[PDB]
Amino acid sequence: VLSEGEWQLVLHVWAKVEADVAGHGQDILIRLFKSHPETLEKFDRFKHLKTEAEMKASEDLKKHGVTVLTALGAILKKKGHHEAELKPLAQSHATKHKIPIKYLEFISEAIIHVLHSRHPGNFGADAQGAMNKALELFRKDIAAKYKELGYQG
Ligand code: HEM
Repeated sequence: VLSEGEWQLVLHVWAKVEADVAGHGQDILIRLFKSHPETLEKFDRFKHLKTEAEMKASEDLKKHGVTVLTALGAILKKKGHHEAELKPLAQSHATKHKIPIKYLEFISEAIIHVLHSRHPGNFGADAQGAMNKALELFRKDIAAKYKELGYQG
Protein backbone atom coordinates (compact mmCIF):
# COMPACT_ATOMS: atom_id res chain seq x y z
CA VAL A 1 0.00 0.00 0.00
CA LEU A 2 1.41 3.41 -0.97
CA SER A 3 1.26 6.40 1.32
CA GLU A 4 -0.37 9.63 0.13
CA GLY A 5 3.12 11.18 0.07
CA GLU A 6 4.27 8.37 -2.30
CA TRP A 7 1.23 8.90 -4.52
CA GLN A 8 2.01 12.62 -4.70
CA LEU A 9 5.59 11.87 -5.91
CA VAL A 10 4.08 9.56 -8.54
CA LEU A 11 1.48 12.08 -9.72
CA HIS A 12 4.00 15.00 -9.72
CA VAL A 13 6.23 13.28 -12.28
CA TRP A 14 3.17 12.04 -14.18
CA ALA A 15 2.03 15.64 -14.56
CA LYS A 16 5.24 16.32 -16.50
CA VAL A 17 4.72 13.24 -18.65
CA GLU A 18 1.34 14.66 -19.51
CA ALA A 19 2.94 17.73 -21.08
CA ASP A 20 3.69 15.47 -24.01
CA VAL A 21 2.21 12.01 -23.62
CA ALA A 22 2.87 11.08 -27.28
CA GLY A 23 6.62 11.78 -26.99
CA HIS A 24 6.90 9.92 -23.68
CA GLY A 25 5.00 6.97 -25.18
CA GLN A 26 7.36 6.77 -28.13
CA ASP A 27 10.43 6.88 -25.87
CA ILE A 28 9.02 4.20 -23.52
CA LEU A 29 7.97 1.73 -26.20
CA ILE A 30 11.21 2.17 -28.11
CA ARG A 31 13.26 1.67 -24.92
CA LEU A 32 11.25 -1.51 -24.18
CA PHE A 33 11.77 -2.88 -27.69
CA LYS A 34 15.52 -2.03 -27.66
CA SER A 35 16.20 -3.41 -24.13
CA HIS A 36 14.03 -6.56 -24.56
CA PRO A 37 13.54 -7.24 -28.28
CA GLU A 38 11.46 -10.32 -27.56
CA THR A 39 8.65 -8.03 -26.40
CA LEU A 40 8.26 -6.56 -29.90
CA GLU A 41 7.36 -10.03 -31.18
CA LYS A 42 4.08 -9.76 -29.23
CA PHE A 43 2.90 -6.93 -31.40
CA ASP A 44 1.63 -8.25 -34.78
CA ARG A 45 1.11 -4.60 -35.80
CA PHE A 46 4.66 -3.48 -35.03
CA LYS A 47 6.98 -6.49 -35.18
CA HIS A 48 8.07 -5.66 -38.74
CA LEU A 49 9.84 -2.44 -37.56
CA LYS A 50 13.59 -3.06 -37.93
CA THR A 51 15.21 0.05 -36.42
CA GLU A 52 14.71 2.85 -33.90
CA ALA A 53 14.34 5.20 -36.82
CA GLU A 54 11.43 3.17 -38.20
CA MET A 55 9.89 3.05 -34.74
CA LYS A 56 10.20 6.88 -34.34
CA ALA A 57 8.58 7.41 -37.75
CA SER A 58 5.63 5.08 -37.06
CA GLU A 59 2.42 7.13 -36.60
CA ASP A 60 0.60 3.97 -35.43
CA LEU A 61 3.28 3.22 -32.78
CA LYS A 62 2.93 6.82 -31.49
CA LYS A 63 -0.85 6.44 -31.30
CA HIS A 64 -0.46 3.18 -29.39
CA GLY A 65 1.93 4.76 -26.96
CA VAL A 66 -0.65 7.46 -26.19
CA THR A 67 -3.26 4.72 -25.61
CA VAL A 68 -0.91 2.83 -23.22
CA LEU A 69 0.21 5.83 -21.17
CA THR A 70 -3.34 7.28 -20.96
CA ALA A 71 -4.58 3.93 -19.56
CA LEU A 72 -1.72 3.78 -17.09
CA GLY A 73 -2.26 7.42 -16.13
CA ALA A 74 -5.91 6.71 -15.32
CA ILE A 75 -4.78 3.77 -13.15
CA LEU A 76 -2.20 5.85 -11.29
CA LYS A 77 -4.69 8.63 -10.59
CA LYS A 78 -6.91 6.09 -8.76
CA LYS A 79 -4.06 5.77 -6.18
CA GLY A 80 -4.62 2.06 -5.80
CA HIS A 81 -8.44 2.03 -6.25
CA HIS A 82 -8.05 0.67 -9.82
CA GLU A 83 -10.16 -2.55 -9.77
CA ALA A 84 -12.47 -1.32 -12.55
CA GLU A 85 -9.60 -0.16 -14.79
CA LEU A 86 -7.54 -3.29 -14.29
CA LYS A 87 -10.27 -5.84 -15.20
CA PRO A 88 -10.44 -5.22 -18.98
CA LEU A 89 -6.69 -4.66 -19.22
CA ALA A 90 -5.86 -7.89 -17.41
CA GLN A 91 -8.35 -9.76 -19.55
CA SER A 92 -7.01 -8.53 -22.84
CA HIS A 93 -3.35 -8.94 -21.82
CA ALA A 94 -3.91 -12.48 -20.43
CA THR A 95 -6.28 -13.88 -23.06
CA LYS A 96 -5.67 -12.05 -26.31
CA HIS A 97 -2.14 -10.58 -26.21
CA LYS A 98 -0.56 -13.17 -23.77
CA ILE A 99 1.80 -10.86 -21.93
CA PRO A 100 3.75 -12.55 -19.13
CA ILE A 101 4.43 -10.67 -15.85
CA LYS A 102 8.09 -10.73 -16.81
CA TYR A 103 7.19 -8.49 -19.77
CA LEU A 104 5.25 -6.17 -17.49
CA GLU A 105 8.44 -5.93 -15.41
CA PHE A 106 10.32 -4.99 -18.61
CA ILE A 107 7.89 -2.15 -19.49
CA SER A 108 8.05 -0.97 -15.86
CA GLU A 109 11.85 -0.79 -16.28
CA ALA A 110 11.41 1.21 -19.50
CA ILE A 111 9.00 3.68 -17.82
CA ILE A 112 11.48 4.25 -15.04
CA HIS A 113 14.42 4.65 -17.46
CA VAL A 114 12.58 7.27 -19.48
CA LEU A 115 11.32 9.24 -16.48
CA HIS A 116 14.81 9.21 -14.97
CA SER A 117 16.26 10.51 -18.23
CA ARG A 118 13.64 13.20 -18.96
CA HIS A 119 12.68 14.33 -15.46
CA PRO A 120 15.63 14.42 -13.07
CA GLY A 121 13.79 17.51 -11.48
CA ASN A 122 10.91 15.29 -10.41
CA PHE A 123 12.47 11.80 -10.42
CA GLY A 124 15.11 11.67 -7.73
CA ALA A 125 15.58 8.59 -5.60
CA ASP A 126 12.49 9.04 -3.45
CA ALA A 127 10.23 9.76 -6.45
CA GLN A 128 11.65 6.75 -8.35
CA GLY A 129 11.05 4.59 -5.25
CA ALA A 130 7.44 5.77 -5.18
CA MET A 131 6.93 5.09 -8.90
CA ASN A 132 8.52 1.64 -8.53
CA LYS A 133 6.09 0.89 -5.64
CA ALA A 134 3.10 2.03 -7.78
CA LEU A 135 4.21 -0.15 -10.70
CA GLU A 136 4.91 -3.13 -8.39
CA LEU A 137 1.34 -2.68 -7.00
CA PHE A 138 -0.03 -2.61 -10.58
CA ARG A 139 1.91 -5.77 -11.46
CA LYS A 140 0.88 -7.56 -8.23
CA ASP A 141 -2.85 -6.78 -8.89
CA ILE A 142 -2.48 -7.77 -12.58
CA ALA A 143 -0.78 -11.04 -11.55
CA ALA A 144 -3.68 -11.86 -9.12
CA LYS A 145 -6.19 -11.14 -11.90
CA TYR A 146 -4.22 -13.27 -14.43
CA LYS A 147 -4.51 -16.20 -12.00
CA GLU A 148 -8.27 -15.61 -11.61
CA LEU A 149 -8.53 -15.51 -15.47
CA GLY A 150 -6.64 -18.79 -15.91
CA TYR A 151 -3.33 -17.40 -17.26
CA GLN A 152 -0.11 -18.40 -15.55
CA GLY A 153 1.59 -15.15 -16.73
C1 HEM B 1 1.98 -0.44 -18.35
C2 HEM B 1 1.66 -1.64 -18.86
C3 HEM B 1 0.67 -1.71 -19.97
C4 HEM B 1 -0.44 -0.96 -20.27
C5 HEM B 1 -1.03 0.13 -19.35
C6 HEM B 1 -0.97 -1.42 -21.52
C7 HEM B 1 -2.11 -0.87 -22.09
C8 HEM B 1 -2.64 -1.30 -23.28
C9 HEM B 1 -3.85 -0.80 -23.81
C10 HEM B 1 -4.74 0.27 -23.22
C11 HEM B 1 -4.09 -1.50 -24.94
C12 HEM B 1 -5.28 -1.25 -25.84
C13 HEM B 1 -6.48 -2.06 -25.33
C14 HEM B 1 -6.26 -3.52 -24.98
O1 HEM B 1 -6.07 -4.33 -25.91
O2 HEM B 1 -6.33 -3.83 -23.78
C15 HEM B 1 -2.97 -2.39 -25.17
C16 HEM B 1 -2.84 -3.24 -26.23
C17 HEM B 1 -1.79 -4.13 -26.34
N1 HEM B 1 -0.79 -4.31 -25.42
FE1 HEM B 1 -0.51 -3.42 -23.74
N2 HEM B 1 -0.20 -2.40 -22.01
C18 HEM B 1 0.79 -2.64 -21.11
C19 HEM B 1 1.84 -3.54 -21.21
C20 HEM B 1 2.04 -4.38 -22.30
C21 HEM B 1 3.22 -5.08 -22.58
C22 HEM B 1 4.42 -5.20 -21.68
C23 HEM B 1 3.01 -5.74 -23.75
C24 HEM B 1 3.95 -6.59 -24.52
C25 HEM B 1 5.21 -6.89 -24.25
C26 HEM B 1 1.72 -5.36 -24.25
C27 HEM B 1 1.18 -5.78 -25.47
C28 HEM B 1 0.02 -5.28 -26.01
C29 HEM B 1 -0.49 -5.70 -27.33
C30 HEM B 1 0.19 -6.73 -28.24
C31 HEM B 1 -1.59 -4.96 -27.55
C32 HEM B 1 -2.46 -4.89 -28.79
C33 HEM B 1 -1.75 -3.85 -29.69
C34 HEM B 1 -2.44 -3.56 -30.98
O3 HEM B 1 -3.50 -2.95 -31.13
O4 HEM B 1 -1.96 -3.96 -32.04
N3 HEM B 1 1.16 -4.47 -23.34
N4 HEM B 1 -2.10 -2.29 -24.08
